[PDB]
Amino acid sequence: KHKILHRLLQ
Amino acid sequence: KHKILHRLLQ
Amino acid sequence: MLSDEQMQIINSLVEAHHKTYDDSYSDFVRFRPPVRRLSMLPHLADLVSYSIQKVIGFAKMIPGFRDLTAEDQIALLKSSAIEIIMLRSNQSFSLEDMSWSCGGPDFKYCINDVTKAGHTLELLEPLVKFQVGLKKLKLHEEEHVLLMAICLLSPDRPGVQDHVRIEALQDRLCDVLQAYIRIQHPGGRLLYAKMIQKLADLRSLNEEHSKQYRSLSFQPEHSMQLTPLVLEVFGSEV
Amino acid sequence: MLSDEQMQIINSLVEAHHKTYDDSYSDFVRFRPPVRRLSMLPHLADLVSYSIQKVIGFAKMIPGFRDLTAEDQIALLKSSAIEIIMLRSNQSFSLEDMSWSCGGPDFKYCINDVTKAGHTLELLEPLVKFQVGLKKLKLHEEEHVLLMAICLLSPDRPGVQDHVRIEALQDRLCDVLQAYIRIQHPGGRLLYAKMIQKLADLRSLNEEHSKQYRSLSFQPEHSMQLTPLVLEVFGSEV
Ligand SMILES: C=C1/C(=C\C=C(/C)c2cccc(CCC#CCC(O)(C(F)(F)F)C(F)(F)F)c2)C[C@@H](O)C[C@@H]1O
Ligand SMILES: C=C1/C(=C\C=C(/C)c2cccc(CCC#CCC(O)(C(F)(F)F)C(F)(F)F)c2)C[C@@H](O)C[C@@H]1O
Repeated sequence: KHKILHRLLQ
Repeated sequence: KHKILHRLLQ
Repeated sequence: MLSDEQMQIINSLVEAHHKTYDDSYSDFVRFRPPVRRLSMLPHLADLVSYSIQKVIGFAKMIPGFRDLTAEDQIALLKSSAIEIIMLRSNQSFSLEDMSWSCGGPDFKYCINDVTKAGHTLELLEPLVKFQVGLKKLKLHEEEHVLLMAICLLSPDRPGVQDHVRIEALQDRLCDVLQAYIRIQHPGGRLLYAKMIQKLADLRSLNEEHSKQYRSLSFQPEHSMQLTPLVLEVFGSEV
Repeated sequence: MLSDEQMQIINSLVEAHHKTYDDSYSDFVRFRPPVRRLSMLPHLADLVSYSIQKVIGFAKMIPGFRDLTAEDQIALLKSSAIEIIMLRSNQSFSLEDMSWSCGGPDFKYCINDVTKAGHTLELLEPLVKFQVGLKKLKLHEEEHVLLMAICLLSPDRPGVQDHVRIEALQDRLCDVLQAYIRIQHPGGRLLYAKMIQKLADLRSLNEEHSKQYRSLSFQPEHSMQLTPLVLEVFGSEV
């Protein structure tokens, strides 16, 4: 659900 | 699911 | 001779297009600016997103589109929006430049500008050849808008419920276009068939574009640059 | 005397802030431009969205934040991002102007500019008074970054799992801040308590801001102007 946040968290 | 599209369709 | 109900349909399709297409392109100064890593995705995502609102505006003024169930309206728009976009961009396409020219060198989009937004020549090779062949047809304003309205009113889209009803709508527009050409477009004897062919190429362009959108939207570093309406309309939710 | 492990924590919090905060504000030319109906929501939504990426970048360099389960990292960030934003904006806040000045009159944001983005004086009245009182504290660079890191490492947020672990992290930062002030900040005898109070006001500012974001995000005409990361981070998904 946090598709962008996971990406951003490397 | 088309929250914006419904708005835009008046 | 066109009927009175036929030229009404032409009168309101032309007016609908004029209210939703601004030849000054002055709103374009409000998009995230163009950068020429994919440097044009913010500006182009904004340009498409804005265009989608114009197509929704145009659609709501097609005779009897508003009368459809709100699920059909959404179904028609999710599948056809990108084709109407490609169709309507013909108005800024320039054979002299081989680019869409929207007033100023900063809103002049070469093929390269579009590759710097995620897309490949596999979509940009057929798309430009579609643009020039449509440009060569030299359509009257009434034909352009009729074709966009026929495109939007296609029954054979995924998710449409009233197949009967909107096929009848699209039938009524095709007959207007056939009559308009024969009566008002001198030398138009083959024009209707060429236009119909353009609809077919649109399905091929749509398919390639949807492929390439998928791969963008599966990479969060790129999909975070899209807008909320792009993601809702080009998205795959049912 | 600070320990050697204490000044390491200060050294890497300062470096983390320097890598994620660009005093030239030159990236700001890439946001949808400011318009001064809510005319500033595109530019401000873009500004917050960009700031959120800087805070994610900063957080990933706090000692041991990366060591947390990826669910805790997200939980910490979804609840604290807006407070870190309010904290870090102090660096561009100007007591002379009563505005955030980011290089150029076009990136100078009065209170009015923020109301033209959806927000009311119910959030902007306490937010500005928080800004000036924090500005008056005249924090060292080391204290500013310590406070942002203590804010982010709060155990008492909704959705955090390892309450034990990150309370210990935040404990280790508070002790650094207490020691730094006493040893390096002359006349700092009450500074630690004032800083702690600033954290409390942040929870009150967060609560008001989340209220006002809800009402924006419940109106599609406005929420379509937000960005995908804003909607994912300030959004209420668990
Ligand atoms: C659109 C118009 C105009 C020009 C059209 C252009 C330049 C154009 C060029 C190549 C391809 C397309 C199709 C839409 C796409 C996409 C992007 C994307 O796939 C992604 F960004 F992800 F790359 C997405 F945005 F759709 F998501 C449009 C100008 C004016 O004639 C108004 C008209 O309406
Ligand atoms: C943020 C920073 C800076 C300034 C902060 C400003 C001007 C500011 C002013 C008032 C309030 C806030 C808090 C975030 C909000 C919101 C908007 C919104 O609620 C909505 F848009 F919906 F209205 C959303 F965007 F959050 F959604 C920031 C500049 C520089 O110091 C970098 C720093 O990082």
